[PDB]
Amino acid sequence: IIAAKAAEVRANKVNWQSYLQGQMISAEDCEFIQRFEMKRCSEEKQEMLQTEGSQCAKTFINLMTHISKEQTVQYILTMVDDMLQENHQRVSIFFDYAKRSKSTAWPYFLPMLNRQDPFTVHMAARIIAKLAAWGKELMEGSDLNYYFNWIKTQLSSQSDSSQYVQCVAGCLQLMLRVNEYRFAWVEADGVNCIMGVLSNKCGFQLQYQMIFSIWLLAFSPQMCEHLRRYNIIPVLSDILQESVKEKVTRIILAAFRNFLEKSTERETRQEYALAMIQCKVLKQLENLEQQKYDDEDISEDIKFLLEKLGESVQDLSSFDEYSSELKSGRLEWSPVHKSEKFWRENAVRLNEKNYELLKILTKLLEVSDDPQVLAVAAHDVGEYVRHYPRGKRVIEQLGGKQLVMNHMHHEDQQVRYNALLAVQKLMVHN
Amino acid sequence: VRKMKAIYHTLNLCNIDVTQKCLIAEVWCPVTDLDSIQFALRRGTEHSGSTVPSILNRMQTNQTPPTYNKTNKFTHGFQNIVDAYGIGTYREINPAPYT
Amino acid sequence: SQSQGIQQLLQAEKRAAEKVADARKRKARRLKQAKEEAQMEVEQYRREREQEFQSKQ
Amino acid sequence: ALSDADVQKQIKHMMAFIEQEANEKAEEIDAKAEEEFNIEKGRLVQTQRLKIMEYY
Amino acid sequence: ELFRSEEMTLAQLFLQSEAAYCCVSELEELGKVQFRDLNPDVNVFQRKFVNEVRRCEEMDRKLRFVEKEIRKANIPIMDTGENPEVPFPRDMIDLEA
Repeated sequence: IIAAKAAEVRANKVNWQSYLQGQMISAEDCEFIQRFEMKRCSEEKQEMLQTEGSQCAKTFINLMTHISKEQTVQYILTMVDDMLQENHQRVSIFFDYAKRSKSTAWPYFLPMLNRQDPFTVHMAARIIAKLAAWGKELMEGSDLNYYFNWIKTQLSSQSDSSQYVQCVAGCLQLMLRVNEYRFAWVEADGVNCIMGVLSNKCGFQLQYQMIFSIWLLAFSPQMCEHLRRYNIIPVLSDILQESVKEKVTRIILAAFRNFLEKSTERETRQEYALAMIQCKVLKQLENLEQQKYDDEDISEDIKFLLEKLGESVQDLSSFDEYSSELKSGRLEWSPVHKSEKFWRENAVRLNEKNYELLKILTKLLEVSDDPQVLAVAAHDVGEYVRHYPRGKRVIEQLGGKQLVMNHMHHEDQQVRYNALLAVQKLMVHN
Repeated sequence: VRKMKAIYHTLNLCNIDVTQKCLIAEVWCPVTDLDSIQFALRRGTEHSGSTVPSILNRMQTNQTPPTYNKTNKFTHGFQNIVDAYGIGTYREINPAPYT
Repeated sequence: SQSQGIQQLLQAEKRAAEKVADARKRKARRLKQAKEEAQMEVEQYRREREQEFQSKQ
Repeated sequence: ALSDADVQKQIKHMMAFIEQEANEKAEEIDAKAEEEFNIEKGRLVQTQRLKIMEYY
Repeated sequence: ELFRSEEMTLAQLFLQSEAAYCCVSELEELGKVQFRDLNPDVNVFQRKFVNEVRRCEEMDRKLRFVEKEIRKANIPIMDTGENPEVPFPRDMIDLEA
């Protein structure tokens, strides 16, 4: 939506004198804009900006403030945006003007965001993002609060509105590029706005942009620690199934690496990795590893994620973890349960403490109200016999034999199925 | 899975990143069905969520095209028979109707 | 005819190549820029601690 | 006109997709370098300031 | 008409990599085009999408195994009449799983 109106505005020039003659602007302002329009070559533009720099931003502000018809205001805004594209350093003239006026840069521009035209307001937003991201003067306090509040309100609209939310997210990203704005945005409820707009089925480009933002947050250790209060990963894992596009797949992989890299604690890494594995990210990483892509980042990140997810799977497969989940009632398909190598290595560990692990399992076989826990108990009891031959008589002693051969008639088909698997384990041979 | 095998064969048949990241395909098509072909590509973009468009290009071709004869149930056997000694050339006189 | 599309793609890819080469080279250049900026931090630290050391004296 | 115009405009959209993908990759490295060399400088300055602190 | 043979012609297509699959699936639904091979210079098993065909072959192998088990057993197989296009999304891997 931005591009066509920008192109039209580049051409929709009109006489700036129309407003000087109406006494809405000053003669020097009109003269500056006319001279700058005539002075088109790069050297001439620099000469104007360096000879009349104090008048430059003042002319822009005066015309934007006092002009009724949009075309001229949009012309100024598009000119500033294109001048920043030509040379990003052009943010410096506004700061020079503000300092000469003994003022900060923000009160001049922030009110523009409340104007009527979506094009003009969002172009002002792009200009503000460029200015306050490149310049020494960051946005702070009530000013940044209102600016990100405006970002939030534009997001709240959630299509031309979505295509403008493209610019909203672009400004947000160009700001988060610098650390301070990241903490400001996390302090605000803006991350909740990202969650809301993502869940509200926003468009593909917007998905890439918000995953860009969460990837920026994950880059920082403390912001990565902060964002768990939302837990994007359950959304992102399944949305990756549809977003096969290289853009989105790459950025989500990068955000995943950032989570598992910049997680501050071993427990933080375990939380993120557990979300991943219980939402089945590991098989997807194996599939993507079989797949091959254009650039380094996608495949290097898939390889790193395979490394770290494998390490997390081994950790969860730790014998101490198995005992601790048995103690904590978390018989809910942690990777230890299906990691066959763990079972081969540690099936004897179920004899430890005089078969306390099997005792927990066989007490849960008549104490577990949760069908998941009951089924996992029966299945683990069967796996014990599968992996440790002498366990046949131990299970007969503890009643796991009878308990599973009965619970294959349990009221929940999942429990019935797992109990049938366990009884098959017992009957693997004599 | 069989359709999937066919489509992966089709995509492996395409030119690759050495030419361009975006995939290129080469096709034989009758001049009567170009609009429908492009429309099928358009439906595909709609399903895939591709805002960037598909594009179909003609090229003045010195190469010999395949041959087709718009067969029907009644005429299929006759067409098979007349082609059994050899498959006709580009829109040459078809012996089937008179045979 | 297809050479037309291939040409335009190769030209857009040349543009991408130069833009992305600048993107990569920015890392190498700003590493040196940071090696420069370390002077600002270290000198500011020294002057501050000089102030408090004078207070202690 | 219509044939040439369609081919040209659609391939221009395809060029734009290519260049925006390249810009997104460039922006990716832009942000990653922002992380990396800045924390590198953080470590260097931390060591320098620790030396200065021991001296003081 | 049948009076003489068809007026066939050559063409080619550009499309984004991701949309290639869905669009050629729609062309399979249409059925009025025949595809060429733009990389005969090296074997089909050494193209961009080797593993994709490898796994389809293996999956069809396993489906033939289970079908053979079905024929050995007494359960029929459902000729429901539905013939849907295979989803391009990574639900492919869900079907795999």
